[PDB]
Amino acid sequence: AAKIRRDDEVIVLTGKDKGKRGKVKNVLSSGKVIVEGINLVKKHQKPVPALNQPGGIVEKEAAIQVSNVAIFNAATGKADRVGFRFEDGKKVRFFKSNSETI
Amino acid sequence: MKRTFQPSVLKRNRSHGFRARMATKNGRQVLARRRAKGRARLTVSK
Amino acid sequence: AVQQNKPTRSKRGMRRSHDALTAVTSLSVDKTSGEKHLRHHITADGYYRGRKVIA
Amino acid sequence: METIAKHRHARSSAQKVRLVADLIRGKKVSQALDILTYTNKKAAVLVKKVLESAIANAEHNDGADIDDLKVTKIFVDEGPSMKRIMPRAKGRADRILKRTSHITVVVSDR
RNA sequence: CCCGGCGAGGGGAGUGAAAAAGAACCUGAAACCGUGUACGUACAAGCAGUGGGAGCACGCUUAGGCGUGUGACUGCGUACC
RNA sequence: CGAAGGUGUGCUGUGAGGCAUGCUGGAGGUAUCAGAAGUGCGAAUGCUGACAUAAGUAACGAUAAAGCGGGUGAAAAGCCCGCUCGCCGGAAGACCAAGGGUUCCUGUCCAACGUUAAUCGGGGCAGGGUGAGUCGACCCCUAAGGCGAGGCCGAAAGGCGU
Repeated sequence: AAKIRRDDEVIVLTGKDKGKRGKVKNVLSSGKVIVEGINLVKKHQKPVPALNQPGGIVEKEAAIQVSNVAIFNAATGKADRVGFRFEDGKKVRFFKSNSETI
Repeated sequence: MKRTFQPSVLKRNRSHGFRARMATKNGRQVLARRRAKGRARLTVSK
Repeated sequence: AVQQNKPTRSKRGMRRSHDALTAVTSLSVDKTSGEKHLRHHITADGYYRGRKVIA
Repeated sequence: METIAKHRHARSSAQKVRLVADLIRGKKVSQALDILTYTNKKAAVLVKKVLESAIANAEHNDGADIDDLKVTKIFVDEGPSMKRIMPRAKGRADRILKRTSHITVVVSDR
């Protein structure tokens, strides 16, 4: 299974945004994620008469490596690691610092 | 001045075609060699 | 007939020492319109020596 | 202040463009334009366009005045060549070179 | 945004640690071709250097020197395998 | 807090060489003592790629031939329209087989191709166009010749023939 999933809360470990927090928007197959408000870029966009769209300089998000973020533990206020286990008949994830189910 | 190549499709096919190659034991050896080398075109026939 | 030794860049330059172009000394001004033109030629608007010749 | 303009990959030989480039080195811009207008060579059109581009750049990007400008530098360099085949007698083939040049013009107010 | 043929090509603005990393895109040697500066060169005969040697330009100066570039005139001197 | 590689400068040994440092470059290098070799290039009318000279020199492919006005266009000797001149006419006119395979028609573009310019093209890009009981092929019949059930012959492979 996968340790990081869509609609999670994460904290950034490396790069120019080291320390910030956000929500995971979607997961790509190459091993990257798009987090909200993180890793912003300025694109010079050309206009197109079709679709009724003008040009301009736009700010958007860019993908970041999955192993550069971590799952945030609100109880402790810190970064954490993820483990797997079976509870009733089904698989679940759990925090390794305090052994609590997610 | 008349030159050496003077084309004719019927003669081309009767001289170097697939069925001509198959009709004799040495022609099959030609085909086997060409298959082993891996040619995209095996004979002169379309 | 062909050379026996390869000529040098110095010789290339010496031969080309007679190839420079010459610029026109001066132009002329028409007495009515004020344009510049080649002497003894008409202007680009159609004047010569003060008179309009071509429409 | 110095302003540059360039034409890269021009279809001509550097030896042929240098003959025209030599005419306007160190002149005022009005005098140089007058000289170029009455020279019956193909390289003259190309050189004139480059000079006009340089003047417009100096007007728009650096706020210069046209009446104070001089042609402070100018040069021509050799570019890549194209290779072609030309047949000759008795089944022999020769090689043809099609040469190109880069043209650079610098104007200044000093 | 600007010159140009609603071109090819370029100059600004902007991205980025870096644009002589701009798609003919890591580094970018040599043959070969140009622009600028200093000195020599239009009464002088040959493997083009080597030994001697004025004059000019320029940098230190411990004001005594010295270093670097060029080189009029003169002895000797017919490449390599 | 700058590795290999590139380019200068200063010192040093009898030589092949060594050491230090400025600028460029942007991630690798390797003491000492031992061990192994695809271990040192100027020549072989050597092998591959790049660039010179002669030189802006020869040449631009039948001596049937051109002139002027208007149009479009950034630009017209060569493109479009008009009037005149010239050349072939048992062909340098018209229709086919063999061979080729979209070169055919309309719109749009001028980098490369066109031995010059090109607004033009058998060039680039997109769209359209080939309608059969009687024309041909396929089909029925055989020539020269080819293949050939059984058959005759030949170490094998194979040869000739009803």
